[PDB]
Amino acid sequence: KVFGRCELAAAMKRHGLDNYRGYSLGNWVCAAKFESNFNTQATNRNTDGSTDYGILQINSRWWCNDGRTPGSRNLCNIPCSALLSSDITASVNCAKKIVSDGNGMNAWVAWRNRCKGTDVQAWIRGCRL
Ligand code: NA
Repeated sequence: KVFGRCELAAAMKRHGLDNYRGYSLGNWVCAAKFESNFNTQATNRNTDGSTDYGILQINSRWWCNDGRTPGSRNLCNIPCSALLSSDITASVNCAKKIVSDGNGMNAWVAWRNRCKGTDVQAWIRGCRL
């Protein structure tokens, strides 16, 4: 599913991301846009053989199991497919673990290079939240 901006903001808010580990909701919307263009079905392979999955491009070397990333972990205890769902639950729950891990949102490269330090409230402007 390809979310609207406002529609994903609202889903993220319902699943408890707003101000999660101190990251306001616009952070999370901005990272979804630049990671996946709001597309729950985005995948992208990496040079290391791992793949990034779903709306927040979560990586198979550490976080989910895809059966084709040797030696990798599965810290979110889930199949990487389960992150491509129209229901964002699994993606949020796993993102909460990632943002906990020490590096905050810097885990997400496109957050760091396209959202950090910018006017991220813009991403929720106009939204009935
Ligand atoms: Na894995």
